[PDB]
Amino acid sequence: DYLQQKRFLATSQGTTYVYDIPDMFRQMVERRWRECIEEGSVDGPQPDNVMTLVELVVEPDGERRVVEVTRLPGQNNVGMVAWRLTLYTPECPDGRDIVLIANDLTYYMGSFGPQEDWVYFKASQYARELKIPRIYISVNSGARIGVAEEVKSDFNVAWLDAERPERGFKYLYLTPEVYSKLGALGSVKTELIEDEGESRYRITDIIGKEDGLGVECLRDAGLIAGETAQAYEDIVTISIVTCRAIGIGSYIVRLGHRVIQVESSYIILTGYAALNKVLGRAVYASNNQLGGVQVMHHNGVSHAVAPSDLEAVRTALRWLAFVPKDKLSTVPILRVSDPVDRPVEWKPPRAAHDPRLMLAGDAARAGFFDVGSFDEIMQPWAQTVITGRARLGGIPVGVIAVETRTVELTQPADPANLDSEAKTLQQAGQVWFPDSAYKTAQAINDFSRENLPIMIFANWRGFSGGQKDMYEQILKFGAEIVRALRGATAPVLVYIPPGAELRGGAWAVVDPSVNSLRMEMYADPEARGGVLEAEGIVEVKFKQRDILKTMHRLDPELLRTGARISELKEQIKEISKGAGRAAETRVRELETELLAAEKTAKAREKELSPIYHEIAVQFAELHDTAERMLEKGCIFEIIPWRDSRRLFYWRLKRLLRQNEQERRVQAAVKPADNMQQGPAAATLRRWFTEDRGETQSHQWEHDNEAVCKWLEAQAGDDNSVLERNLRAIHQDALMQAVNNLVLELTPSQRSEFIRKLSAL
Amino acid sequence: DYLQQKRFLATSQGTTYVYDIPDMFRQMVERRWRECIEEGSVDGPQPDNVMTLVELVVEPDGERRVVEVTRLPGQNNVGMVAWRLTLYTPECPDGRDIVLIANDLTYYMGSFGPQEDWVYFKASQYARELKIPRIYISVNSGARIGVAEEVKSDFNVAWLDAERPERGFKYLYLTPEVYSKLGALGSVKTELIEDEGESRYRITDIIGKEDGLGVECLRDAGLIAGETAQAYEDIVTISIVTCRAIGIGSYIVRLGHRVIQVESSYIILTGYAALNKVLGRAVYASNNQLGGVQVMHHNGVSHAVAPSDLEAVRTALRWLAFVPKDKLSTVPILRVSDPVDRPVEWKPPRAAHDPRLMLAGDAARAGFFDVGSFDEIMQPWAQTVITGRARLGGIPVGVIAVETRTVELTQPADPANLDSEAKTLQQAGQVWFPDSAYKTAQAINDFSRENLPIMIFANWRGFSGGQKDMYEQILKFGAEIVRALRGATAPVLVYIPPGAELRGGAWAVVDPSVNSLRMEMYADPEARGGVLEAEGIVEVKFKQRDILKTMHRLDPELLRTGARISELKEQIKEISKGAGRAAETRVRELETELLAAEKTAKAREKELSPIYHEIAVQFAELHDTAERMLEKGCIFEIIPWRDSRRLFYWRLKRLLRQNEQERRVQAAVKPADNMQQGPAAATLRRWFTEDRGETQSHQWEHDNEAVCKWLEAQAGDDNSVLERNLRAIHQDALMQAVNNLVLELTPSQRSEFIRKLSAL
Repeated sequence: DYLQQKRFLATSQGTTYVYDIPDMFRQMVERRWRECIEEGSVDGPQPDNVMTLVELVVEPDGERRVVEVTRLPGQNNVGMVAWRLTLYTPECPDGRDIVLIANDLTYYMGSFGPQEDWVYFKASQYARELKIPRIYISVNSGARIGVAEEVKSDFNVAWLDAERPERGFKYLYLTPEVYSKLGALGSVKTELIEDEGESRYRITDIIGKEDGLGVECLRDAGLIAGETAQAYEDIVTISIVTCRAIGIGSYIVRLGHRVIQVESSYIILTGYAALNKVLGRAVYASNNQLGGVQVMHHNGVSHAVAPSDLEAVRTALRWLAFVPKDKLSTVPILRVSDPVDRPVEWKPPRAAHDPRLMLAGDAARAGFFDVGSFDEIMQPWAQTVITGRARLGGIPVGVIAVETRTVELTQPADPANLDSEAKTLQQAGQVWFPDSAYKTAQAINDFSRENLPIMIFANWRGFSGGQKDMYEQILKFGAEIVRALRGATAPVLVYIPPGAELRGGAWAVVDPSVNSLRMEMYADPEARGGVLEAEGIVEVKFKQRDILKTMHRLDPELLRTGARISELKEQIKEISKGAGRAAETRVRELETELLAAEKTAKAREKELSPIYHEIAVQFAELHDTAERMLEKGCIFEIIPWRDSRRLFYWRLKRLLRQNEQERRVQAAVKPADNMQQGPAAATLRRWFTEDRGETQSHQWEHDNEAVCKWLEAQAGDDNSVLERNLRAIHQDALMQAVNNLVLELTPSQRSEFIRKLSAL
Repeated sequence: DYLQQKRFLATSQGTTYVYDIPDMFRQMVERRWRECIEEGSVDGPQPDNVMTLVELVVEPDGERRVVEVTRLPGQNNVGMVAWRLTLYTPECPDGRDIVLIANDLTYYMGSFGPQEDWVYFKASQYARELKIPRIYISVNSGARIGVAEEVKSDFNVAWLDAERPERGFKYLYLTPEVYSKLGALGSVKTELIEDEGESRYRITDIIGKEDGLGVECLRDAGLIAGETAQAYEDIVTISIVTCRAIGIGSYIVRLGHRVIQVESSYIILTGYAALNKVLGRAVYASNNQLGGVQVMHHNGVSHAVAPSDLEAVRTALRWLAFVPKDKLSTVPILRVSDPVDRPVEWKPPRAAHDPRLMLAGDAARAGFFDVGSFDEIMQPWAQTVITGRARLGGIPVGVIAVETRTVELTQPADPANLDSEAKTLQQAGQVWFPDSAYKTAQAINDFSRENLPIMIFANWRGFSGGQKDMYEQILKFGAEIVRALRGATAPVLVYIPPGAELRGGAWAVVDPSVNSLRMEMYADPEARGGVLEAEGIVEVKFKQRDILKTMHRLDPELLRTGARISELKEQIKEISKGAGRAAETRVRELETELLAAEKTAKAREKELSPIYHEIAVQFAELHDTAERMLEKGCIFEIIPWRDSRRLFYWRLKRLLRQNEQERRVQAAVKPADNMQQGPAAATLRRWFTEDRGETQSHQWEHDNEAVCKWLEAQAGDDNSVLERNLRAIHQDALMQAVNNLVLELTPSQRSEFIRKLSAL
């Protein structure tokens, strides 16, 4: 046979056979080596063996423990196969372990039954307790459906009239000789009824000697769902869909939250035939309408799409290259193929542009990140926000940016409703919508679970606040970004690019004060920020009376006319009296000339309105500049666009090394005190001032290169200041802990403790 | 004055003045006493003082610490007032503390300036560090906007031509004598430019000597947002909106997650005039269209709506009556007014009905919960799922139920788009939709933060799987119920009512195996559950061949006709040969009568098709019953509907006592070992078997009443088994901890420890 029929069935339905899955990983690892050899991320020759596989088999009955074996392919007795893989990758050359779980389409169409479910449970438990990432490939038909067959070949029917069966039947019963066979196995729950002239066993309930018929599959489905949620919280989970995912398997896919879909796949819950039976007419013609690429890639369930299974393996290893090898380690930092001292020569223009060109480049005018390092995940969903992963100097970075072009969104028709039609929606550039805000929160959550540093490029003028968007819950998804930023496990760096604006509640969302431990903000010299735009501040705070006062203060003709009116009023006050009323007549003339004075001082106040309106707008715009943001303390430092790469590289590297040593200091003090981040940073600063001196102690804040090189120097040596002081601090913490717990003891136990431990 | 003008301004705009806010709580507490005296939940007379208020004032400059004072009303220098209130409620008669935060409309329209932000920050920190609930009242105009006024008074312009100002201006500048006055205060960043014949100071930037003008309010707004998110995770937060909530305040409202809205309120992000200025025409005529009750109560941001501020205070204290007084205490259990031994006489019918009637009653045929205890929160949003709070025997319970009637949903028109029209959508009864699933997840989260027991009434046939609901992210909101059930902090009891079905992936969502520590499942005798409905299992697993085999096995005419065809086949086999071919003539007649035999055995197989289809449907329906679910282990016990109240009361009380004593056992061991729930329950069972006996040890599982009375008996006495063994295990844990932390020490340090203890 040599596994030919299983391969034929899997290839005919469109799936790589399960025991041919690991070798694909091997090939892609080899390809990465060759590409890195062309780029210079690694320089060594490719190793002879790049993958070592050990198969995990669960014990059947004792305690269902996981036993690692090496055996020939094709010997499975259940519907999933799991391996542990050691991969010798360019980013991790010594070794790196993952756990791979895959279904079997040759075994009952990949259905979910209990013995299949315990394999997933124990493999995900193994991946969680070893803290290594998990990759699941889904080829499934859903939960297992079954009908008991020993009763099916033996049940009898109680008729109203035996001559005419078409009228109806009363109950389903078993004869006594059938019950003599089936009574021991516990397949039926029955009642002894003497109807007509014979003893009959009326079937009340049907049970099976076999398992997997009914709700016992759905009991372990919730076990998989809870374990997949727990694995999402505790490790990095990647899911691949190749042919189909029906029902509960789809939920496991969404409980992975990182989904790669082949172009011929579908992720559905209810099949199209059942929906046409419910709706009564042939509404749907395929399951690709319900759950294909054009639905799941455009709503955000499927992150990336791949043409084949091998390309999906390549995308999975690309995503795995960014994350650390386990939860106790630092992110994989490659070598510097692209110089960090190079200029960033693609400047973001004021007009509408493509933000991916400022991150990658346009075959000249090189951009921010490394050449070719950029990978974006949810492209056709919520295209206002661009979310992806890249590398800066070899350091993995999560990237969020804002498209400044209008987005046309086509909402397709619903074929269940005849009146429904497709619609075109125009979405503005720099505005969070419900989908864009939910995308941003999802991206921050997914980068926070993998401990990836996030750099956000901030260009927002606010939220959407129209009636349709207020009905579509903009407040909820706006709050989810605040919660996601609050649950950050990595440094977050917000940077305002040239020509970008950060206004309104968007500043309140992305401010460093949401999570002060993990967030910083920087701005370009040509960056604007404020509560409102300039026209709104002119409407609310610099109104018509101020404009007219400005005209009477700075216009020469209005000054001279006002002086004329004042002298006329003095001429009124001096000439109070006036034969009788002889001096009256000139007063009348003066009144007309005073009407020539107040008028034509109104013609100047209407001719000069737009120019002092532009003075108002300029005066409002001078409050929005970067130097006021630096002086008020809202931003940390002003970084130019041309020198952004080097400075952010050294700052990110300094924060990574500093956070690692702060975790070591908090680990050392654990018996005595629960130490926060600030005392740990102060302790490292005190060791820095002890090692260097009081003259060079300012460089802890200013120089981000000297601190990082100092940390990498002091971490290696065991005669260093840092390691010796960590050992001394740990011993003092042990002393304080033992002192407290011996003061908490009783006088009776204390004497036993002293005499037994002084007896030695 | 006696605060008359401030009350006039607040009452004219429609808001209760801030120093009249506490007294309302007083009145409502008094009302509750009278109502409870009529019901019998309390018996004692009403206390003389039911509320004690102490005002919290932040220090201005030293460390911004909270100082508690008692002073005359009307002396605020900031726009927020905060108090700590001791309330002597019927559920908590001894005392109960909350923290109340309220804005001031009389102080700059309730705007958010930095000092107000620090009052909110420090008051919420006080509420979190005392672990007591927080109530906030939102009367706000948003973030504070400002313009520097000295530069506004004294700026000058540089003209292209001074004779004609209308052509344009070059820059905004200051004269030297103005710069001599304003140089020391740091209001301008300028450059010395000699243009024309005079020295000029070209204003590059404008800064203010005052604060609150710009982005610093947006900086402290993120501080409020992060603290409000943290307070949502750590304590219970309730928010009330009375006149308006604009901008960041709205987000704080959503970060409370429990919202009471007055009928004249609005919760908006952008005003109507700004949206009409963007859209260019008069689209909106009010802010009630963007943020009123008809939007927020129908999308789910506003939980409850109240006609006035007094009724909102009543609703807030109603919600506060369910939750415990602090995070270290057990839920308030009132006295038994309605007897727990009464029958539940409103049976849920098979037809479409109102699920509120089985929970409350219909002025006869009393329902499940207490009479009048039911309070539902989100009524007009996602009306498939009914979510609320009630009381069982005095115990607070969170309630989730399923409406079995078709819901008409009216989607209103969008005034921005001219082609938009209103739509009517029909939603089925027993199906999770995106809004219904998101409502269920929100309800489980809000009940889990308050440590309230949840009882779920499970009647679902699955999820919605059409193309429109797949595009509207059904999987995303279906996974959130699994995550919310996984993050449960309280006992969860799922019960299938009579006449209810739990089918498909809904069972996988609400199974006990998602969170086995906190979830249980029970079912009525007349309850159905399965993977699919019976017709689908007939399509998949009882097809045409099995039906025809059943006809040939159980129908008499087919049995006789098959025997006839068999005998004619034997007559074919015997007559092989056949003057020549003399016996061939009977073979033709046999062929005709064999064709007459095979036909009319096909007429019987088409006449009998519907009746054996009903036999197939009945045989499939017999697998879905309750006793199969009990025998397979999926449900815990079968509980009838008439006796559900007593049994669920005693089980819930047993779990509530047992979890508290398990937490005491895990607290006792904590120096030595981190103990899970299972060893704690086993330890309590071993103490139970030690006290009672080896014979009466089954009652730990069967009799909940005996376990309740045993735990409540030995919680009080200090000579009991439980208290003595807790002290013994704590002392042994201390001894083991000291032994281990001495064995981790160095030899030189150990000798100093020995001599310092032996010196005593």
